[PDB]
Amino acid sequence: AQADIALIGLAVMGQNLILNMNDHGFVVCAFNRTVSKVDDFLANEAKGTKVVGAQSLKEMVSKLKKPRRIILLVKAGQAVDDFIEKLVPLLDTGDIIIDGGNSEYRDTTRRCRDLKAKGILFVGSGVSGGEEGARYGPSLMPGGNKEAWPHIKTIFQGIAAKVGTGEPCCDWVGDEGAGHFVKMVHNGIEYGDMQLICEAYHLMKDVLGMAQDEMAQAFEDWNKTELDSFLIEITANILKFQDTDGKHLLPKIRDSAGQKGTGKWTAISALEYGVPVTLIGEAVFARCLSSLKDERIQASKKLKGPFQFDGDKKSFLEDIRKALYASKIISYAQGFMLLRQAATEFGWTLNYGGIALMWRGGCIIRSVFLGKIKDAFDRNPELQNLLLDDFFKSAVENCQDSWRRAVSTGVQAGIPMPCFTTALSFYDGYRHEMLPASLIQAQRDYFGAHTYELLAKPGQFIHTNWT
Repeated sequence: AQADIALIGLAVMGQNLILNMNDHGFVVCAFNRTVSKVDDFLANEAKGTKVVGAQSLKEMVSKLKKPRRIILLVKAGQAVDDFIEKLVPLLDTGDIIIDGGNSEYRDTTRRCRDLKAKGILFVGSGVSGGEEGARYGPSLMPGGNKEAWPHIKTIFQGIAAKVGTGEPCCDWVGDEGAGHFVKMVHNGIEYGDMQLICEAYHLMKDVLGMAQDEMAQAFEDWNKTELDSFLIEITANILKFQDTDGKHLLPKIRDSAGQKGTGKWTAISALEYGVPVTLIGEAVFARCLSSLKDERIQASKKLKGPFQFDGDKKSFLEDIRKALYASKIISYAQGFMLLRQAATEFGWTLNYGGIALMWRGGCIIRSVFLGKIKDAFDRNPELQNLLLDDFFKSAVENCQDSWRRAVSTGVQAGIPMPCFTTALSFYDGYRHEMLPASLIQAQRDYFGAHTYELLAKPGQFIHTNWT
């Protein structure tokens, strides 16, 4: 037994993770169901390294130091269960299987429980960063059976992306499917951040009449303060990019972002668990709307909008920045509410601060803002809503006049802002002690005798004879 860890699945992600582990001084045993791929890898991408191969699962297992650690990086679904089924008879009590694929969190929960009962420790880990990230520094989001954590922490944190202060973008997320649940929410959050940037762009372009390079410079400027983030960095770069003919490329690109994307699962989860994750929902629906390109061409010939901007451009541009920032705060508050609800549903203990850190590093959504979320949970690990943290409370308070102006102006101009508006609507709802939902309760009691509760006596159900 000379190998520190094994990885099954030699597509590019797996190869790159193996090479990353190798760089960090670990001896990795590579395996693939089509075994010829092992030799190919050893002869090529892994030539000259400490990587060793195996020609069967039994051989692979035999090469591993106990407790044995085996990473699965294969196609999500049946391929994962099939490898688990083949591995179990070969392993000893206390050995560890880590699924790093894009698996559905309920499958991860099932596997964790079933393997625990058989004496096998199971980890389901989110992996973010794509192929480059895998190779040099992914974000890793491990959850499952925490008995495994002390045995995988050194390798996982070693290979993970680090932030500038040195902390690894990898820590124990929580129980069972929590790691994969967190990856799912991350995917939805990404949709939100992208849509928010798009709305800011649309306001710059169509309310302020800004030039492409001017908008690039605005995003570059924005990237120097609170909004500092990878998505804003690349947006600036995209905006100034010129095609071979000297014309800007972005205006030539088809505005259809797809109807079937994975972000939908975050919004579906929110609806399943009854959490008001409104911004990610609008971001998903905005991609769907964009996909109706021919329908929008037709509608644009038949349906009319309202306007001419008269004001200080620099000021309104700043209003857009602050609207974006406040809306982003609401989106993440909502995402963390969903995490909190899953914790409640399944009895999971979630590393909220660590999750914020894990979403930096290799993740597309990486930002300084995420460090502020970590700070909030470090200040109060019992924090119940991001909006209650003094930093975020202050930020929203300082942004809200600008936010309202940006939204009011966009509305008068006919610019669609499904995410800015849902975020503001949510903020205004969340902060109200009294909402008109009592009218819904009265309506249902009126038409169906479904009963309502009095404010003074919650939990007691009353029917009134309204007629």
